[PDB]
Amino acid sequence: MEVIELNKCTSGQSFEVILKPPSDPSLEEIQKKLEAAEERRKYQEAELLKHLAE
Amino acid sequence: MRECISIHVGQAGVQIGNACWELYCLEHGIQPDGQMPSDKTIGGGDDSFNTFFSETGAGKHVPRAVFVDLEPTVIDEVRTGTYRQLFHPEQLITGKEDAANNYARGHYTIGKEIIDLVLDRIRKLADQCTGLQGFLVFHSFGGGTGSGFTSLLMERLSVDYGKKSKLEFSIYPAPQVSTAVVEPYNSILTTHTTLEHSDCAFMVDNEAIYDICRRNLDIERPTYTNLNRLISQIVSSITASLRFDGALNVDLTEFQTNLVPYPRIHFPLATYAPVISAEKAYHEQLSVAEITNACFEPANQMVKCDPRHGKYMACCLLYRGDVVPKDVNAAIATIKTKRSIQFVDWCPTGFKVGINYQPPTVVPGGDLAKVQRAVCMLSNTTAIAEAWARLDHKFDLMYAKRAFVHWYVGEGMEEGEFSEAREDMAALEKDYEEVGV
Amino acid sequence: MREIVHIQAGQCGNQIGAKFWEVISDEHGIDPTGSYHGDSDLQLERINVYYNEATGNKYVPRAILVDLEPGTMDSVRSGPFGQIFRPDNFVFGQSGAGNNWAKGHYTEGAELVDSVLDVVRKESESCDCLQGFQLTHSLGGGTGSGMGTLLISKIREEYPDRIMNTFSVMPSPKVSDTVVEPYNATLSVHQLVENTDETYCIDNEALYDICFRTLKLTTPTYGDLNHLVSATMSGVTTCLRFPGQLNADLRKLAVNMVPFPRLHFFMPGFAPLTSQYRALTVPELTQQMFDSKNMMAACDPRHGRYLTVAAIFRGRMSMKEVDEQMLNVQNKNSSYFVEWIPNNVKTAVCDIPPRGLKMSATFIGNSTAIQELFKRISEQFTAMFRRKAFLHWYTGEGMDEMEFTEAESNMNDLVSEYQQYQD
Amino acid sequence: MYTFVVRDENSSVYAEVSRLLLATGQWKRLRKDNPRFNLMLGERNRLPFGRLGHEPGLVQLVNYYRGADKLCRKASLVKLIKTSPELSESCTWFPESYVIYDEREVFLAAYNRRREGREGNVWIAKSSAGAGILISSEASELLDFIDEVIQKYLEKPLLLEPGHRKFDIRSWVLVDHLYNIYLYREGVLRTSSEPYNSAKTCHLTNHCIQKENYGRYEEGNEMFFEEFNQYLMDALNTTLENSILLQIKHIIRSCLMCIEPAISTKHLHYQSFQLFGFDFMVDEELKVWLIEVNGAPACAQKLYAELCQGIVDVAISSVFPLASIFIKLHHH
Ligand SMILES: Nc1nc2c(ncn2[C@@H]2O[C@H](COP(=O)(O)OP(=O)(O)OP(=O)(O)O)[C@@H](O)[C@H]2O)c(=O)[nH]1
Ligand SMILES: Nc1ncnc2c1ncn2[C@@H]1O[C@H](COP(=O)(O)OP(=O)(O)CP(=O)(O)O)[C@@H](O)[C@H]1O
Ligand SMILES: Nc1nc2c(ncn2[C@@H]2O[C@H](COP(=O)(O)OP(=O)(O)O)[C@@H](O)[C@H]2O)c(=O)[nH]1
Ligand SMILES: [Ca+2]
Ligand SMILES: [Ca+2]
Ligand SMILES: [Ca+2]
Ligand SMILES: [Mg+2]
Ligand SMILES: [Mg+2]
Ligand SMILES: [Mg+2]
Repeated sequence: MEVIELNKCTSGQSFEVILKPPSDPSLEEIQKKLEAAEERRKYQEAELLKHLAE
Repeated sequence: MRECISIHVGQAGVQIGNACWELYCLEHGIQPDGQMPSDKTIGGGDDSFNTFFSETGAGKHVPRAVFVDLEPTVIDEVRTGTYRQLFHPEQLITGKEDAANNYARGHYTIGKEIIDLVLDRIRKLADQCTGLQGFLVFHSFGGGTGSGFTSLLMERLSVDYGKKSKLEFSIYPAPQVSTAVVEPYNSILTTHTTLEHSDCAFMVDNEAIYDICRRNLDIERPTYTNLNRLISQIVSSITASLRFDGALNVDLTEFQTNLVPYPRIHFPLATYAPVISAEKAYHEQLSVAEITNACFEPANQMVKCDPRHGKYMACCLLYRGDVVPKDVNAAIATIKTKRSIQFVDWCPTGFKVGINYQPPTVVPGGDLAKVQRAVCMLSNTTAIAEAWARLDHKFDLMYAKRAFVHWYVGEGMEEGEFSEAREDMAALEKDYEEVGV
Repeated sequence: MREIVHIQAGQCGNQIGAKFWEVISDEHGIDPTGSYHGDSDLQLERINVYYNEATGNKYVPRAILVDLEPGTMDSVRSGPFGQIFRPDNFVFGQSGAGNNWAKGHYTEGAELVDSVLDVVRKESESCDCLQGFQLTHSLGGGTGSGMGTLLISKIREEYPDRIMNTFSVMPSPKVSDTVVEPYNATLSVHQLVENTDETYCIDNEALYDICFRTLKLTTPTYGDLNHLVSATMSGVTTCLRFPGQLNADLRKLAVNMVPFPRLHFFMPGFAPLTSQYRALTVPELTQQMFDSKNMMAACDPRHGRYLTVAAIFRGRMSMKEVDEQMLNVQNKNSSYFVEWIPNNVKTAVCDIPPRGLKMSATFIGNSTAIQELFKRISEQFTAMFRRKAFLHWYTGEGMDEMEFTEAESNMNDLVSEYQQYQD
Repeated sequence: MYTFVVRDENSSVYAEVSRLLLATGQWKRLRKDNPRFNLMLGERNRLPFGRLGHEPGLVQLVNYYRGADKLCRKASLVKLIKTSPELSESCTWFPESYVIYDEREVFLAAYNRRREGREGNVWIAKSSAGAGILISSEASELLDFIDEVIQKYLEKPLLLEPGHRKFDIRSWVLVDHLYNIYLYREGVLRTSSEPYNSAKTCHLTNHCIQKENYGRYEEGNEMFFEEFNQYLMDALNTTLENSILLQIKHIIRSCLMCIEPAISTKHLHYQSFQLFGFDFMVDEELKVWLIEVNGAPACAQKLYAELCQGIVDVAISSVFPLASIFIKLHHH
């Protein structure tokens, strides 16, 4: 039961009480994935309009 | 003094952000028109409250906040609300049509068309900062914007602000208030792509807030307003150290240092006490021992789970009110002999304690009664994995039949992202089981 | 400003569509001249979903009236709310379709479809953010069925990213005009499988049974049948017309209700159905709302399983008691809800009740029992088609027998797709 | 109309409990994977406690206590008794036990002081992966068996006459959702039909080992409390209550009150109950010893009807009321 690092100020205080000692993707790669999904949307719409044209 | 920028995404993020900034103004004595009579340095200053509020020459205290939603009706509540005078129009970003509870729609389809606009408005706030700490991101798991656009924003924030910390306040989906059947999908899709980009995330299960509002506030059918008033109290307890003088959790880095030893296990469990109904004309003020003991009752946790069947990696106690260290230690020694509090072998069994003497502020006319002292415990338990296990099970049930999957593929998402996201969650559950047993 | 463009086609579509606008104009406080005379801001908060605003604070329905005969649309213009419709939005021909799908879809209808699309374009151009379209029509005739599905296909081509929603009246030998209605319905259903996101299946067999058995009407009329459709159409659109959180627009409804793109045909239900001043309790609303006798599709829900369910309660009631009863119906009949879609029953509450009711309940169910409706149509189709009976009406318009054979195969596929998810 | 699910098809006890619930006409059984249940008769291994108590409008109850394995495992029980100050390791009613994979040096420590002081140095080894048990007086033989939990073998057991034969007492204990401890008034003595020879089958009193002289004295090597109490009066001039049953109730309360803070579902989003099987040994001095605790026990054939009904009375219907055979061990 040890209390360490007691810091006091006017608006309060803080401390630590111990009970027992122990025993990214780049901007390019993000734009590639976003443009890939947009192209897959464009392809699905082209297939629809081709189907509707038939 | 180092600044913090708050970002609120989707309906849940915006409405919760609205409730927090109202509470912040009441706590710092900031009037709705932006004026703050206690602030004597007019037009500037590097006080602790300046980490969240900038200052104009006219004396207005402007929140360092950005509101993003793909639908304008929720952010228009801010434009015409009580605190409309705080924000200037550059801080509020709306779209035409929302993401329709579809992660893929919010991340790929609509996110691509608005991500530059959001980042540019965030850049304007960062240019006002002499030393930006990082970002606090408020969002839901289940909404299409809150899940889809957030995970894109978190990726881009890691690109444009690589050295900055990022904290999350996430709303975990609960069917008693949820608005979509596919929310398990969106929750897992957004956890997968945000995991490597969030340093510390606080999950708030709507189920837990709902039952706390029914049980403790005697609200028969709690509304979002009831839920957001309570959530803003917890959020304020967590961010109070950034906005007031102190020594514990004084910058965003300290949250990771004090609560996240293993980076992937960055989901501290929050427990709050006491929650007293304002309709009670006179309630017995709970002692330090009583509110500290309540921190180990599942009924007061932001996520229902059993920390007894799990291990602790860290534990912070944030007291607000009439609290002295003597009463805290007396309460902890008593709790140790009555509670099952198993720490992991490679961490010290202890408690980092912070006390702010100002008692909690409640919204006048709200449902929460003013109390003389309150506490929020932040503990990293492996028991919070129970919430992942629930979420993953509901995912497995629908995905086995590919139910609703066509809505995501129709937005340009590949079916492989589902299984990829699910395998990540399976790895995450395995990490909790290794640490917890 | 999430606008919807309404289209009504054919005799049934325009008569049911007119009663729909008559009902929701009253609910929103709009008088027959387009002037608002209500007493609540809830009435105008989402008024732009279905109404445009003109000079003089006039509200003009965003409705387009289509038919190949002038007759029924002259009755609409002479009806109660006839003068509220935009006169340019009356698009009609003179030849009619003779209850012939081929005339509506291929010959007579193609001559008129372009001028309808011109009116659709003008409405959509003045939309802040068009959600999509709702169509009212029958599948048993020629204009609403043949030309309605042609309209839908051409609207999808020009607005491929907008939601298409239909109220589709299914024919029945109990309330039949001609014997070719199974032919017309089978041809239309395949169009709907491909080119709509949501279709409310309104079965004239169910509407007749409800009027006869429940409402105690020995000789039901189309007006009596359309009274049920008005109340149902008002109920299922409540979430679109009033502030709310659940299924507030057409796309979110589709995401909540449609787990598989082809299985998007809904069973609507309404409560109460009284033959009248007695106040109905919340348990009574919930039990009737799920009762087969309140279903508009003439399918037994106990013969199938619910994929998704949407329930809307209207009136001033206890939301706590609403949740208790909804949770009671599911927990007491959980075998009828599929287990591989968790929490697939969503509930909404709206304070404003319909006219003449203290409270009501509207049911929207995506049940696999709806295959019984398509089986019924498929049998009547096959009974004639195996002898090529009455096919000359269609081959005389340029159609080949192969197109009928393909429509037959497509609808049996639809039945099979429902059966595999029932297991 | 209450709903329940069955996830353990091999449970003889809860197969009867499920049968009784259906007979009441007020309980409906669902598919095993339906989550809209009031009651779960769950599986023995990997019960998903983390998915319980999250169904709105459903009071959910389960027939197992999460964490009770600490009491119902060989090595877990030994570690629990040693490390718990409530049991204090030096409790008189548990034989000196050691766990071996560790406590190898500690086991041989007290082993040397026994054979030197001419004391009885016979030990027994066992583990939770058995039907494989070895009994010997040489520690080298026992340790060679593990390399392919060692406790003191009670060399002076109480022997029933006529027969000069060993036995063990099984007590069924029901802990409800309020952590009331209910002791079933009926127990069984699983007796050995062979004379005890302290110089094979006469040492293990299991019902499967005796059946594999079986059934000579009593039916099925099972003596019930009425006959055993009568024998104690005629042979030892005492009663089952005084000589044995007071110690049994003491041991049951001690073990269950010790783990109560760890498994209690008092303020939990779901409630638990569990039927337990305590196994006791009686020595020639009428001292009761705890052997092990079974978390998934079977019942005696003559007692299935009474006990399974008692489970429905106090454990299930207490939470879900419809339209005493137990002794309540009171405690704090
Ligand atoms: N606690 C709380 N939860 C909310 C609130 N608003 C929405 N939610 C929850 O958030 C989830 C839905 O996500 P939303 O934030 O509403 O959706 P969104 O982020 O706006 O994205 P869209 O799909 O484009 O509308 C549901 O599970 C709701 O229960 C709120 O104000 N408070
Ligand atoms: N220390 C000891 N002294 C004397 N006998 C002992 C003993 N430890 C175990 N036994 C004998 O072993 C038997 C119990 O074995 P144990 O309970 O470990 O096996 P098991 O768990 O497979 C049977 P159960 O079905 O009751 O769980 C008893 O009949 C008892 O006679
Ligand atoms: N419910 C209802 N059904 C109708 C109405 N008018 C026609 N029908 C049905 O619609 C089918 C005939 O289609 P109809 O609309 O008259 O043909 P169209 O004008 O060429 O589209 C038959 O199944 C009729 O039972 C009506 O007012 N209400
Ligand atoms: Ca200042
Ligand atoms: Ca980073
Ligand atoms: Ca012509
Ligand atoms: Mg939204
Ligand atoms: Mg007609
Ligand atoms: Mg055993």
